[PDB]
Amino acid sequence: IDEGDLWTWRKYGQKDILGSRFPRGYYRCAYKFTHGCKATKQVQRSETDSNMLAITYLSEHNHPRPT
Amino acid sequence: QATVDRLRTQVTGFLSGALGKLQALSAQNMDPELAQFRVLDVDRAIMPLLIVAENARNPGLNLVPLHMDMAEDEEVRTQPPMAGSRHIAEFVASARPGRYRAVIDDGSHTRAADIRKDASGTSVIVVDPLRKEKDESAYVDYADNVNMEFGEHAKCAFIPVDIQKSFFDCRILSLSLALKMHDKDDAFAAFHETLRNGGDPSHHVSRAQQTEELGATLVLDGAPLVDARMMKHGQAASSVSRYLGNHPEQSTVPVNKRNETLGERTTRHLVKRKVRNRADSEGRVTSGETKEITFSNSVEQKRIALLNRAASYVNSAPPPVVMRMAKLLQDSLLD
Ligand SMILES: O=P(O)(O)O[C@H]1[C@@H](OP(=O)(O)O)[C@@H](OP(=O)(O)O)[C@@H](OP(=O)(O)O)[C@@H](OP(=O)(O)O)[C@H]1OP(=O)(O)O
Ligand SMILES: [Zn+2]
Repeated sequence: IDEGDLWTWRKYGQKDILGSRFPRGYYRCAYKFTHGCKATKQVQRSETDSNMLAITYLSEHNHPRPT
Repeated sequence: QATVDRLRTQVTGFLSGALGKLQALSAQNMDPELAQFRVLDVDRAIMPLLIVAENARNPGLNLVPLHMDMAEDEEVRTQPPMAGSRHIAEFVASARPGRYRAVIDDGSHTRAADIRKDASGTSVIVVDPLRKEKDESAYVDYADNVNMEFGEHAKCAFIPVDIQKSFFDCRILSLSLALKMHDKDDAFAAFHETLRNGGDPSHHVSRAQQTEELGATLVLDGAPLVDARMMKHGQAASSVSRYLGNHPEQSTVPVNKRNETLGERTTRHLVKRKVRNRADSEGRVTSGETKEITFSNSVEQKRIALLNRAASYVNSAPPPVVMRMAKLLQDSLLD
């Protein structure tokens, strides 16, 4: 619960998951439409250790960091 | 290579077996997840079969399974798209003009849609049985997402509804929603026309606005288009009564031939039982692997009824239909 990203994101999904007490959140880049950016990320509070956040980033941003 | 009889037997047998387990589970008031029954897999496998059957049972339903980009990403998706599913963009590029219903798999979640395609373009009205975002502004994003998969020039409405409370019931709920869309074919057609003409949607739905980036119509309250009959499988009594409290005119209409109102029918389906403990709206969860809740059975019963219908259909279907369904099942079980 100290998430931080050099990027900007919009929501894609938010759903409960098999075997987990905590829901998974799905995000895609704020520049998906304007720049065709393919970068996505998934965020889910860890089942085993409730203090830990699991985050997966997929594909690379096709633009510099939003300054 | 096998006979029509054998294949027919393998398809109805699959459906009957699913039915046997689900009916046992329901009769014993057991949660499938806790009972370690693989609902996700079975739902995924039966859905193409249900769609074939419902399409035959209701000429003009024209239901098609579609999926989005994420559904093709092995690293993100919860499971592969169902057998025979087509990418949204391939469908909008190639389908004959006409009126379709769809179940749309986004990789993790399935929604219902009513699609109109003609020479002047495509419009889609998406109804999501899940409304889990605390912050409603989030749905702007969702609306934009679906729009950009149908293409910028497609007109799109996105309507999230608070029906689903479980992690797995989206497919059956979406199937049911599509049946209801067909049932209300005229009202959805009227909304399509309004989307295409860029007209005032406030005559069709209660809360609506266009998104800034794609101009999609986000509908944060779909009544009266989303009517009482579309809320019948709402799993939380609190969701159903909140709906009825918001739209009292919906509280007096019969939602079936037994002349039950929505409220009455929902209370009849209330059961109490143990499910996996999961976080609530503000992400708080108690200790222990389970919690006891009270919720409506309706979707469970629906799945069972749909399976009965499909088995019945297959039992007497002509050989080409049997061969198509056998290939759909075979391709499903490949996962
Ligand atoms: O008449 P429909 O609007 O098309 O609804 C039919 C069905 O009809 P039949 O079994 O008689 O042929 C039931 O309706 P009733 O007999 O109770 O009147 C049932 O409704 P219930 O669950 O309330 O009993 C269910 O509809 P639903 O999913 O809304 O619950 C079902 O299937 P379809 O609606 O998909 O056609
Ligand atoms: Zn980006």
